[PDB]
Amino acid sequence: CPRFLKVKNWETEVVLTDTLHLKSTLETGCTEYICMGSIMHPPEDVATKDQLFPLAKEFIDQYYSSIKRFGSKAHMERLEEVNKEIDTTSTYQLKDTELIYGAKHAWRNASRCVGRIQWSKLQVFDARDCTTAHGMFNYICNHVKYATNKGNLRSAITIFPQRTDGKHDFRVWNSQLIRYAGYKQPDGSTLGDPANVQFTEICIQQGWKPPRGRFDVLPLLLQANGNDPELFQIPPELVLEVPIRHPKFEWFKDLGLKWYGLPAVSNMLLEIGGLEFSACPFSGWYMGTEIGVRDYCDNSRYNILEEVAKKMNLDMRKTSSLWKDQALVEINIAVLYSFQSDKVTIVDHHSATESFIKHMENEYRCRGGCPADWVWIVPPMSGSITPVFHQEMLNYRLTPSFEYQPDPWNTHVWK
Amino acid sequence: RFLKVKNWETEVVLTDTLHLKSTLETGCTEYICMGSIMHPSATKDQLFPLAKEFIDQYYSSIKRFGSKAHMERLEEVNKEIDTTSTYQLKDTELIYGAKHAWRNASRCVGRIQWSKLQVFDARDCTTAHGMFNYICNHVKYATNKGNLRSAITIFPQRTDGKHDFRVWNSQLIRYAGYKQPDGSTLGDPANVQFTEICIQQGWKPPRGRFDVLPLLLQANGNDPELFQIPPELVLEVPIRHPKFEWFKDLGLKWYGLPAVSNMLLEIGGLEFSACPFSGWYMGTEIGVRDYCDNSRYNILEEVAKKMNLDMRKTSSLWKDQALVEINIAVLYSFQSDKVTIVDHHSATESFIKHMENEYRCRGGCPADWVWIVPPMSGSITPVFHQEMLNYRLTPSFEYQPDPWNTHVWK
Ligand code: HEM
Ligand code: HEM
Ligand SMILES: Cc1cc(N)nc2cc(-c3ccc(CCN)cc3)ccc12
Ligand SMILES: Cc1cc(N)nc2cc(-c3ccc(CCN)cc3)ccc12
Ligand SMILES: C[C@H](O)[C@H](O)[C@H]1CNc2nc(N)[nH]c(=O)c2N1
Ligand SMILES: C[C@H](O)[C@H](O)[C@H]1CNc2nc(N)[nH]c(=O)c2N1
Ligand SMILES: [Zn+2]
Repeated sequence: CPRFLKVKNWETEVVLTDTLHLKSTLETGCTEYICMGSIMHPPEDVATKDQLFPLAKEFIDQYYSSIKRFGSKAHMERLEEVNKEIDTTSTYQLKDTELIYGAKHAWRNASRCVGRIQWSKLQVFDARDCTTAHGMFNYICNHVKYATNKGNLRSAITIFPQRTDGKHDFRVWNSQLIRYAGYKQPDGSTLGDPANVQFTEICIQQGWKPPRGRFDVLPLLLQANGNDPELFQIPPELVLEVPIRHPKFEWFKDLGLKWYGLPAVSNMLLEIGGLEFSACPFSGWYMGTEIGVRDYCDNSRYNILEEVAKKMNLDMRKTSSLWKDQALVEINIAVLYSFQSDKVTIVDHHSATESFIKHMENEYRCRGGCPADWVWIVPPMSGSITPVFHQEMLNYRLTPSFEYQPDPWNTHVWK
Repeated sequence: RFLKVKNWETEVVLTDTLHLKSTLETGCTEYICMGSIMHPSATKDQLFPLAKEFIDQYYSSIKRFGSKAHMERLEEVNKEIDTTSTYQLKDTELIYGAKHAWRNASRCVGRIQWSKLQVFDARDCTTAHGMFNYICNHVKYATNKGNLRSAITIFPQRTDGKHDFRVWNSQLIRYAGYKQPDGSTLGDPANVQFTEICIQQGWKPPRGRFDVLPLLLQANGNDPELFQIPPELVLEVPIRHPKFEWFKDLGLKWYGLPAVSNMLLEIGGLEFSACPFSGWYMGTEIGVRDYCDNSRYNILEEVAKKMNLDMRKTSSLWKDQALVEINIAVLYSFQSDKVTIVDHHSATESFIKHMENEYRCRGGCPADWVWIVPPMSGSITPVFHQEMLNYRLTPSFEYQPDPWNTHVWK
């Protein structure tokens, strides 16, 4: 690799210089001859002593460099203490300061996230003292209450104990803390959210009694210390929701749509200094298109384009009439209107992409770069009238990071 | 190794073997992806292997691999690279190579049409006047009174690089852009530089909003020369709206024929620096990018005004609403004047069908997701949810420097 890589914005002509890519840590999947950039994903295999040493040192060095104490006595002592501990226990524990730094930087490093202008403002909840699923339930409830804040949403992460031997993992089996159930019908239709059919079925087998409605908040399915997972009902008063209405179309409310206020993804893995936090639910606030375009208008999701287009009395026989495009806009108008009216934090795709460009420029200037995944950063509607469409980006993997992990029901050893 | 791509909407999985045949670079490395970079950065010796690979796949394509005709062609080519430091393609080869450069064009969503391409051999051309004649014939043919037909015209290949044939226009038909004294821009801002260069070369500009630019044509490395495309050859569409009667009062129009003229065609190591090619428009090319880019005609505000939308906050999505209406009008207007055009929904379905065809008969299809997904309503088109593998196959179309940056005037 060369020392300097340049990116260009084809709308503004601004050119930025990236040097941070030199700290790249893992493979992208791309090679010299193929690009895997549109590929979505390109047990007791735990880190050996030898594999762990340099990964720990790398992180510790980076941490002390960030607090302007690189090469200090405290730095050297921390290094030695981490080494001793890896040597005698085959693992090590992070200091609270290091945990907070690591969590914030995994967000900062998350190439697919358009919301990272916010990265340094993250409430970190240290849950490494947790031992049971009931305890996990307590921590998650507190997280949800704090992050929701009566609609004035605050970004937050709760971190449970790291992996040891791979047979004692903490996991949240939910993909997000709050999601709606989906039920496959005998006739092939789906009630509720089709995205969540598999996990809904799992909950039902585990003993969940389903209301069988369109917007049933799923139970938490929580695994502590590698034991079998356990079911819990989130208190309904902790689940903030927004009825979707349209500022012009009075009939829009009659669709009976609502969505939940807090996006809180719970199936990802947090890696810091070679340590693996398999349960680390984190939450921010929504970009409207996430609900209005994907959740509602994806064919294999709620798929309401048809019903909305009908109520708008559009010609639905020619694709070239753009009836889908027109309905898509009104739905996203309704979603933003309904959240803003109920004073629940939400950001539109124009504002968010504009902030991200400012953020990326600042990062290039003060950090020497900003990894970014164009395929994910550009919003799912109106792509080219947002500033990120014309922005060249470089994608690469920095650590600490958030990673994908297999679904736990595919790996769990039932006791 | 074999690679899988998955559609997340339909769960269809395809297997790519075709990528194993590429040897050009993508720009990425194992540690940095450059997927969204627009332009990631011969001799006797270099030429023959390249010529060999091309002939090999041509004779393999007509199922005569290793035939007497095949063997003799290789030898004929080798002798010719020896005695002339280059070689000339057979007509069949020229046609095969042009079609395959299109088939291999990872950024083009229109490739289901790839084998329907009229190839015009212009390799006997020697002067800018001759270039003009060939290009007029191309435009007349491709336009076909609204029933557009894909075509490419191929001018003489690069020799020593001092005698290049170049079309200086980025497209055969484009509108002038003029840098206004008060600061703003009249016409198309994408073309301001080229427009100035035409004026500087003697073109008398009407200084309207839709002035068709003259052709600026360079033959054998000589100074370029100006030509006016006969107006009756330039098909245009007045843009109106099926419900908003005021839309026509905006005075907008566009041309029916998209004909990119500034790329390079490479076939078996040979380089064709002048190779204008044309198809027909996808509506968003005009209605999203050409009209609504900030640095293009930038008409969202005017439209949104006439629609009486709340433009005080972004979250009204007034830009999004105006965007859809403009693209409705563009499609409606071409369709009403019976000029070939495809909407982004129909175009992307066809591309998904094309991908399936190509994976079946060819073992893959190189595709650039960043360019294939339309600039509006992305995820409600089927390509958004389609994993793609991008890789570079030859014959191909490549970018080249703008000629005014290199040309030593005379
Ligand atoms: C605070 C406001 C935030 C906004 C507006 C925001 C916005 C987004 C959006 C729109 C996406 C794409 C999601 C999708 O299409 O499904 C995304 C992805 C992502 N975000 Fe953020 N986000 C925010 C907060 C956070 C926080 C607090 C974290 C972690 C601490 C985070 C980490 C991530 C990660 C790892 C992804 C990629 C998910 C994946 O690949 O599956 N974001 N974000
Ligand atoms: C027949 C109808 C066709 C349609 C509907 C179509 C559609 C498109 C569209 C929408 C783009 C994106 C252009 C942009 O965003 O600037 C594109 C790019 C491209 N097309 Fe096609 N196309 C067609 C025919 C052709 C033909 C005949 C050729 C060559 C023989 C071709 C070669 C290319 C190439 C090389 C690019 C990428 C150029 C670049 O990298 O800037 N296309 N096409
Ligand atoms: C922290 C945060 C905030 C936000 N507004 N959206 C997120 C969206 C995700 C996300 C949601 C769903 C998926 C599944 C594929 N779309 C992948 C990632 C994760 C975290 C988010
Ligand atoms: C052959 C063909 C057909 C079509 N409908 N659009 C094209 C559009 C292009 C094209 C147009 C503009 C640009 C510059 C960046 N938008 C790059 C490529 C090239 C060829 C096209
Ligand atoms: C195939 C493609 O990679 C996949 O559909 C991606 C594309 N970009 C995306 N971008 C975001 N923000 N979210 C997504 O789910 C996706 N899906
Ligand atoms: C930065 C980015 O690569 C650039 O804006 C690209 C993005 N995708 C595109 N896709 C198409 N079809 N046409 C374009 O001009 C572009 N521009
Ligand atoms: Zn890549």
